[PDB]
Amino acid sequence: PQITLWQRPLVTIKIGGQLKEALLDTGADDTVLEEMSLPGRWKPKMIGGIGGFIKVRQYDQILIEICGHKAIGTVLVGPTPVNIIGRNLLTQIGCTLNF
Amino acid sequence: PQITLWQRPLVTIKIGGQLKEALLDTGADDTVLEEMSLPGRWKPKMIGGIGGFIKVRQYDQILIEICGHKAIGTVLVGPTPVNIIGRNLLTQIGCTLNF
Ligand SMILES: N#Cc1cccc(S(=O)(=O)N2C[C@@H](O)[C@@H](Cc3ccccc3)N(Cc3ccc(O)cc3)C(=O)N2Cc2ccc(O)cc2)c1
Repeated sequence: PQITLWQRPLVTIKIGGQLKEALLDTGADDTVLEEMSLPGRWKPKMIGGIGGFIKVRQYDQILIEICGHKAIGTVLVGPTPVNIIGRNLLTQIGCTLNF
Repeated sequence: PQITLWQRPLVTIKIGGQLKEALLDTGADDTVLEEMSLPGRWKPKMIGGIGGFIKVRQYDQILIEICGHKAIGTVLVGPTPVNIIGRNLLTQIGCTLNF
């Protein structure tokens, strides 16, 4: 679909069989989700945000559906203002910026 | 032009007679740039996300040239680690998300 930016580019995503609202974020290198349960082991990772660096839990090869498009990749879990879909998953769903 | 997301979508903008590199961020409500001087009055604002919050100065009615497109909008100036072009100006250049 084509998404204009007058409002926040929020879409429905599905992970672990659960529907969630998330933000299509082109300025985010990685996908960062609010505290939730994910299977497997996780690795430690640092991501730099507007106010500084934080620790997050990295889960790799996670299945997630973004606005109807299925993807499989790295998902980071930590304190975040909103569920963020970063470039690693936007590329998987073929999302591009246009003007 | 169509911009893919394999890398951060970085463009050159022209503001206040200065050329800067910036990140087109659909996840940012506002345009926030590193410390710089801007004409006119300003009001203090607080913005947050990953890492927390930072205080910035809000300047309204500021002209900016993005990818050759002359847009007018609000610009926040503060200790951000990266120059960010937010939705308030992305809309003015007709930037959309597609997949
Ligand atoms: N909608 C929405 C929304 C609201 C509050 C916070 C948010 S948000 O927290 O994702 N957000 C917008 C993100 O695009 C992103 C912007 C960024 C800041 C510093 C360095 C790199 C990138 N970022 C950090 C980040 C980095 C990597 C990653 O993998 C995920 C996230 C960030 O700090 N934001 C604050 C920010 C708030 C308001 C602005 O005008 C500009 C920036 C989104």
